[PDB]
Amino acid sequence: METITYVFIFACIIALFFFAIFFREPPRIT
Amino acid sequence: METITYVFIFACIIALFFFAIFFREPPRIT
Amino acid sequence: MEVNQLGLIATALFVLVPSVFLIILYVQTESQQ
Amino acid sequence: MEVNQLGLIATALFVLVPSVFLIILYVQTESQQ
Amino acid sequence: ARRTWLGDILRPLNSEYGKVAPGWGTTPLMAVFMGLFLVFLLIILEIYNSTLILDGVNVSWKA
Amino acid sequence: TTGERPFSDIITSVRYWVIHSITIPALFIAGWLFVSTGLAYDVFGTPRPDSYYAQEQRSIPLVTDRFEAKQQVETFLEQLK
Amino acid sequence: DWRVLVVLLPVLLAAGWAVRNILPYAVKQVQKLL
Amino acid sequence: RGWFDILDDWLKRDRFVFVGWSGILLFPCAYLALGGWLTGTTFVTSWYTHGLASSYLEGCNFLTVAVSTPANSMGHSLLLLWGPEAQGDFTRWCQLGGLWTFIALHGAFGLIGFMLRQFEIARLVGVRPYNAIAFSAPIAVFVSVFLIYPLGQSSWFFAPSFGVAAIFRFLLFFQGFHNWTLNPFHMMGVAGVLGGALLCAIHGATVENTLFQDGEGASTFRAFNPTQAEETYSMVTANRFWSQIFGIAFSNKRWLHFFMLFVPVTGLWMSAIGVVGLALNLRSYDFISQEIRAAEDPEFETFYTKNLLLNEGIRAWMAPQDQPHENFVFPEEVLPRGNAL
Amino acid sequence: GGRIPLWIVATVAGMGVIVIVGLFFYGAYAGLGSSL
Amino acid sequence: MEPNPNRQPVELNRTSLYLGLLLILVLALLFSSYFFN
Amino acid sequence: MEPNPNRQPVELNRTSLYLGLLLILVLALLFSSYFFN
Amino acid sequence: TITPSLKGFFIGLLSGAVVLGLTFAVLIAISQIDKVQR
Amino acid sequence: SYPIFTVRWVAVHTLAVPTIFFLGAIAAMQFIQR
Amino acid sequence: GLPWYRVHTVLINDPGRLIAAHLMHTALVAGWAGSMALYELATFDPSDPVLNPMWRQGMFVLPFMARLGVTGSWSGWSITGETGIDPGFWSFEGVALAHIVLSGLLFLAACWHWVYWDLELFRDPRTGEPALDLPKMFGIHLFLAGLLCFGFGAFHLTGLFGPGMWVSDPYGLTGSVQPVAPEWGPDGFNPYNPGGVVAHHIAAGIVGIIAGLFHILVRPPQRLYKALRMGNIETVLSSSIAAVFFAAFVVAGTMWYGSATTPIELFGPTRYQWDSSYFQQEINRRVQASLASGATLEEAWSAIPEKLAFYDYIGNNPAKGGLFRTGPMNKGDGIAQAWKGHAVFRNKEGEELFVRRMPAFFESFPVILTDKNGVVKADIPFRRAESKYSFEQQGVTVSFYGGELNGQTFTDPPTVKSYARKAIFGEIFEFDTETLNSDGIFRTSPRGWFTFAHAVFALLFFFGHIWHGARTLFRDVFSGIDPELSPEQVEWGFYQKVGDVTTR
Ligand code: CLA
Ligand code: CLA
Ligand code: CLA
Ligand code: CLA
Ligand SMILES: C=Cc1c(C)c2cc3nc(c4c5[nH]c(cc6nc(cc1[nH]2)C(C)=C6CC)c(C)c5C(=O)[C@@H]4C(=O)OC)[C@@H](CCC(=O)OC/C=C(\C)CCC[C@H](C)CCC[C@H](C)CCCC(C)C)[C@@H]3C
Ligand SMILES: CCCCCCCCCCCCCCCC(=O)OC[C@H](COP(=O)(O)OC[C@@H](O)CO)OC(=O)CCCCCCCCCCCCCCC
Ligand SMILES: CC1=C(/C=C/C(C)=C/C=C/C(C)=C/C=C/C=C(C)/C=C/C=C(C)/C=C/C2=C(C)CCCC2(C)C)C(C)(C)CCC1
Ligand SMILES: CC1=C(/C=C/C(C)=C/C=C/C(C)=C/C=C/C=C(C)/C=C/C=C(C)/C=C/C2=C(C)CCCC2(C)C)C(C)(C)CCC1
Ligand SMILES: [Fe+2]
Repeated sequence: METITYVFIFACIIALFFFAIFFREPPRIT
Repeated sequence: METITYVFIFACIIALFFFAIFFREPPRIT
Repeated sequence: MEVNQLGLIATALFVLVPSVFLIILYVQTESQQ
Repeated sequence: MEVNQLGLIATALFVLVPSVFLIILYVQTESQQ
Repeated sequence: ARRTWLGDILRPLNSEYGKVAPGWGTTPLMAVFMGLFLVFLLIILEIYNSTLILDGVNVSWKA
Repeated sequence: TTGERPFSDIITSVRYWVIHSITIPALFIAGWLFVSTGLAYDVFGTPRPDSYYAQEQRSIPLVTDRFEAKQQVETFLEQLK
Repeated sequence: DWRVLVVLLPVLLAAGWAVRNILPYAVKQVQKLL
Repeated sequence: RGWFDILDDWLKRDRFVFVGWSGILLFPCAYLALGGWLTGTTFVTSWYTHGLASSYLEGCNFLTVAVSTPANSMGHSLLLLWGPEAQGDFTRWCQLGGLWTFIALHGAFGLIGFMLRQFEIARLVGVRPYNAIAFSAPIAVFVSVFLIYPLGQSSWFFAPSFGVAAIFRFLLFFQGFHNWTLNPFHMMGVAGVLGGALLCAIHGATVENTLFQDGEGASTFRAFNPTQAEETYSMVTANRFWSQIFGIAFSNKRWLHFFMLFVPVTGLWMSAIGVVGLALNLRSYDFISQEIRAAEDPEFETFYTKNLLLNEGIRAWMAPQDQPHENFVFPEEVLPRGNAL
Repeated sequence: GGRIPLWIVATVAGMGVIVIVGLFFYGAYAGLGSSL
Repeated sequence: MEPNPNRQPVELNRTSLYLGLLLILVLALLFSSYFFN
Repeated sequence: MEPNPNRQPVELNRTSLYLGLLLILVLALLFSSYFFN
Repeated sequence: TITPSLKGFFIGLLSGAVVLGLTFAVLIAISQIDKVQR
Repeated sequence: SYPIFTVRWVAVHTLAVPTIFFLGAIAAMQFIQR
Repeated sequence: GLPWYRVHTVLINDPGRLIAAHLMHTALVAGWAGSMALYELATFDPSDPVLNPMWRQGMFVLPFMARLGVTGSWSGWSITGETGIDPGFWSFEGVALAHIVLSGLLFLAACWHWVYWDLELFRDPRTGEPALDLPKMFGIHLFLAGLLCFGFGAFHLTGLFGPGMWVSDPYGLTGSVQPVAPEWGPDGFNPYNPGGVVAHHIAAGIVGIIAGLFHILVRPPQRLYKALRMGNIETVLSSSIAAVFFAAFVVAGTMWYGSATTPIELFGPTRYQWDSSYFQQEINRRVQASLASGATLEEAWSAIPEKLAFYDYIGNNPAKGGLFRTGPMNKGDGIAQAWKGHAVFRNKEGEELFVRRMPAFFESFPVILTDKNGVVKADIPFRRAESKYSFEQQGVTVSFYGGELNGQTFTDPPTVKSYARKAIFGEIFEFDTETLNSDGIFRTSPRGWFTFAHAVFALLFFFGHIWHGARTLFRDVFSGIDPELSPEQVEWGFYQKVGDVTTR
């Protein structure tokens, strides 16, 4: 259960990288 | 852990009663 | 009593997961117009 | 290994509770305007 | 606003908002109680620390 | 800016070095005599190179009591005679 | 004993010389003060 | 306009060194804590409290001088000069370790004076007191390490001794006895300090390499006027550079500079919480599941079990000299040692 | 005033620093603290 | 990219929240005894 | 009942969401080993 | 009835008041002589 | 036209005077033998 | 909109809902006390207050109920060991229900003060805007506190109208709840004098009444009102938090060092009773007291109570736990069953050797035996190729006196080393490591967890004092600095006084 717990948390962090990079809030100049 | 789990769910259902009655969405006529 | 060890996390997630699904949809509805 | 029996649900709620707190705030924000 | 029965018996207690004494008022007198309170704490501190040892005051479990 | 005289105007003036050319050697010599005369050892109670142990003593004169520490110390110095 | 003095005259002599070289400019500083 | 308001004007006068009301507390406490360390590391010994030499007068250098803690028999005494231990004698006061508490406490109130100095000048100038807020983390570290930790143990003896190599002994003591490296609160403090050093280097390099050409000299330092209303570097170009290099990038100066405050301050606060638990020996020393199967499986070896063998070596080899009051006598045959060595 | 040039003072002051700190590295090899 | 015209907003009024919270809290109280077993 | 004069809406932009989820996740990745023990 | 530690407690108590007494007596004297002109 | 003794003058000599005293002491220590 | 860390600022100018929120936190706190009390009553084992007391089972709120006179249960048992008692209603189950019934009544009061926030009492009559006269509010609430402080010491502590408090002998053997008379002498300031705690709440209660009456009829000065922002309610939060963490460091220290308010039969022994061998001295002093009167060695050690021998032993040291070693102390070494006895080690010459005890600093400690003067004469070696003090070449035997193995002597090296390994902990006891699956790793007592929790909370609330303290003094520049400040208010040697335009 521990290994699945650790791998699951690590996978979510890598998944958060993809969303934070390619689906970020677009920088915008006024 | 079982006894605490049963009474916790029972308490939420009773707390749910208090909001569904005194904090319902008022029915209005038109 | 000798109950199942995963029964605690089974009940906890069984309550939590669909609960927050309805809560998210409600708070995002009242924040509309 | 002989780990703590509640370390699973302690970790599951350590992630789930503050995560859906932030999800609830973000979804209701995007639904405004 | 809305009134009640109790919040009127209560009213005189919550009305003198912002009212003040002129100048320094009782400030010099306030300073001397703080001086007495400081030396008081300094005594009980040094008794517990055993820096100040008084007669008849055995700071130990054997009391 | 704050009214005080600039340091560059002072440390380059003649009068500053008319005074300080003797003040800093005087206090440097003041520092020297504090050590060479041996007053430094007695003011602070620092052991001299011949004052750490006795001739056959080889255990540290560590203070083991609190309220009679001033006395245990003075007891350990009289062993050096 | 006697070493509690041997060390402070350089302090006293440096101070003693420091007074004589500036006081005509220091009496001007506090005369202007009052 | 009484005596109080007149004294207020003299303190808050714009001179070379601002005094202020905080100065009545800061300057003496700071000057006597500093001068107390310089007086100790130059003349005062550590022979009767630790069995050590710690001054230039005995032969120590800049790395080995220190103002060591009092003996373990002294407890948590204030060690006042007029107190019952020294009885007014200055020589005996220095020999019992009175300079340590003299520096620890005058230094503690000196840190209060410097933070009150930040509040006092921020108000008169008219800025927000965030610099005073940030200074709370260094105070939290000093209070937890130098005061709360020895109060939780037996005496001031086990507090950090004011010295370069003495601090190094403090570092090794926490590894052997507390396994302080494994503590998750020190790990968060490590991320704050190194993370803070990261942001300090990368923000300065980003500004210096996104500057605008506002002069004609090859040394671009003078193309900036404090009076100017325009930004000296391009926030747009720097944002696109880091978005393509690293994936994300800042886009708001106010959030950037606040993040530079939050990271190192939060790190130090976490480490302060870590050793507060170390005053009660509430360590993060072991993993129970690891130990139980390692006790019954002689072929189970991890990097974590190898470090505990090193701590068992540190404790057994430095204790009789680091704690002379215990009178530790360890024969040769009980010292844990590996092969050959 | 500027009677004594500054670069003269900085040179003599800097040469005073080297003389003192050079003595402190000299005392590390003789007397107390030299392991001999 | 031009935005998608097929997008619609989602709603869930207050009464539907109580009904949903009641359903899963009762389904949990019923099935929990079989989860522990 | 009259509305209350003292209420203001709450916001959480997308960047604070990623920052919050990040902090929550690695905080869990760090402490999980100690919860299992 | 008086213990030596209680004696010495009064010595540090009086010594702090003189230090605080001389510190303020001087600063007040200097604030009066070097006023700020308005 | 400038004053001689200021608060700055006090802060300078609170560090400068005790310092130079310590330099002569540590310099003399280099000629202490066992 | 409001950031997530500012959502509760909507109550600053809403006294009704501010009361409603404070009603909800108080409802939450009291609900925990009743819930934490019921959980403890369901996991408590009152069948042995000697070797399995409350502080060996991880009881947190149970000692706080027992400190002020709640000792019996409706089930018929008492924490002192007495059966056949009738505590009336105010038992453990009664006070827990009293905190549960109470917790519901605040929850209802919070709903009322939330819906009807627009009360005329919360408005300044001259201006018609929300206003709270915090100066007079302080004197009113202090006056009540002075009354409740004097009443708690004059009636509840003295036994004049109450149970009293928990007192005990210096060695924590005969604890009970007794009425205590106040101590007005200097010994009333001894932290180990129960009389001073009574005299404190009586004397400080009277001064609280005088001060409360003063702060009710006397208005603050004009300068201290302005300097401290006595109109801004957040200046109270700054000073209240400041006083709060001041009291947190006090209770954290008195808990760790020990005082008359933290008995050892309710939270365990302290760290410093093991460093000074405080219990071992009394044990040996009573052994020679028996031997001098002609009693045999077997009879002198058999007179030692098991409660006294259980204190002189390192497993009860609150400085032996781990940060993540969760659970009660019984989860560690086990559930104590019996005193095996006092071990006596002798070599082949026949002289008595003493095992060097483990200090609290060491996770592990070697086995070394010295003699009467401290000369090493036996140990368990690491490298044996050149060992000189092993148990075989020295013929180390072990004998017991009192307890279970009273009169038994063991001579084979394997078993003598077993008891020598346990002797570094103190007096040897038999443990039940199977009922709870004990891992054999030491854990700390409720005394350590309370000390750790409140010392950390005290340090955390220091940041709140300076944060909310800077919020009240720098309220004008909270959203930034004046947007038309000029390089003249800041320029040096310009204004004589920093930031005073009245002096150019
Ligand atoms: C990757 C390496 C690394 C890093 C980055 C850190 C980082 C840290 N460690 Mg750790 N450490 C490490 C590895 C590391 N550690 C290892 C391997 C060990 C061995 C187990 C330790 C053992 C260790 C211990 C034992 C302690 C730390 C502590 C700390 C913190 C120091 C806080 C600080 O600034 O105090 C510096 C002190 C202050 C900021 C106080 C303020 C001092 C004032 C402001 C100075 C004023 C000076 C004044 C001007 C006069 C000067 C004059 C003089 C120069 C002559 C920090 C979070 C400490 C900690 O957690 O603190 C809570 C601590 O006690 N470390
Ligand atoms: C900003 C000023 C300041 C402050 C806050 C401190 C603070 C401190 N000093 Mg330090 N000190 C200072 C300046 C200061 N120092 C200066 C300038 C010097 C050099 C002259 C010293 C020299 C010094 C020494 C040599 C020692 C200390 C020590 C101490 C500590 C304990 C002092 C104590 O018990 O209180 C004493 C002060 C009071 C109790 C103040 C009380 C006064 C109020 C107003 C009551 C009025 C008294 C009243 C008239 C009645 C008198 C009694 C009579 C009837 C008998 C404390 C950390 C000790 C220490 O840390 O050792 C470990 C120590 O041994 N100080
Ligand atoms: C003042 C607080 C307090 C204290 C001192 C205790 C003390 C105790 N309780 Mg209790 N408890 C409390 C509050 C408290 N309790 C509350 C509020 C609850 C309700 C949930 C409980 C519920 C409870 C139960 C159900 C049980 C106990 C038990 C115990 C015992 C063992 C505790 C233990 O294993 O610690 C373990 C402590 C830790 C592992 C520390 C965790 C530290 C966290 C993870 C740090 C978080 C870090 C943070 C996220 C990082 C921030 C980063 C930054 C960027 C923000 C002990 C007597 C047990 C017992 O003995 O039963 C009789 C038991 O069964 N307690
Ligand atoms: C009784 C004490 C007390 C009270 C009444 C307040 C009240 C307030 N604080 Mg303060 N604060 C306190 C103590 C207190 N504080 C302490 C001790 C600290 C130091 C840690 C701070 C540090 C602090 C900061 C840095 C800031 C405030 C701010 C605020 C305001 C908004 C708070 C908010 O919306 O949070 C909303 C909080 C949430 C939505 C979630 C927080 C959940 C946390 C992270 C973890 C869960 C905590 C747990 C459930 C509670 C257990 C507590 C128990 C252990 C004691 C409000 C006026 C803010 C302000 O000034 O705004 C204008 C602000 O920026 N506070
Ligand atoms: C070892 C690390 C370390 C040191 C030496 C240090 C030192 C300093 N930081 C200051 C500031 C700050 N530090 C800050 C953040 C941080 N500072 C950090 C780490 C450090 N900061 C870290 C990690 C952070 C991130 C949170 C901030 C935000 C500030 C400031 O605002 C301030 C500043 O302006 O810096 C630019 C200055 C405060 C001076 C003062 O109080 O005067 C008064 C002097 C006093 C009170 C005397 C101190 C006495 C000390 C406590 C004990 C005695 C020490 C002996 C004299 C010497 C010991 C020698 C050793 C070998 C043991 C000082 C130069
Ligand atoms: C140490 C930090 C150095 C940071 C350098 C960064 C500056 C870069 C920006 C340019 C500014 C100008 C060029 C700078 C270069 C420059 O200006 O430096 C040299 C500077 C100039 O001195 P003067 O004002 O005499 O210079 C002539 C003037 O006309 C200058 O225009 O000398 C001093 O200020 C020395 C101060 C000695 C102070 C003695 C100690 C004081 C006692 C302690 C008081 C404080 C205690 C505090 C308690 C909390
Ligand atoms: C304690 C005490 C006190 C005090 C005192 C004091 C205050 C002192 C001070 C002192 C001091 C004040 C001292 C000083 C000294 C100094 C020194 C000793 C210095 C040195 C330096 C050097 C050596 C340098 C070096 C360097 C560097 C750093 C860098 C670059 C290089 C060089 C080399 C230059 C009193 C009496 C009050 C009281 C009693 C007790
Ligand atoms: C309404 C009503 C009622 C009822 C009531 C009730 C039933 C109550 C309950 C109550 C309760 C049942 C409560 C509870 C509470 C709880 C709480 C409040 C808790 C909290 C906790 C916390 C906060 C914790 C945290 C933590 C963690 C988690 C981990 C570690 C750390 C800490 C400790 C921090 C009656 C019938 C009487 C009457 C009528 C009305
Ligand atoms: Fe910047």
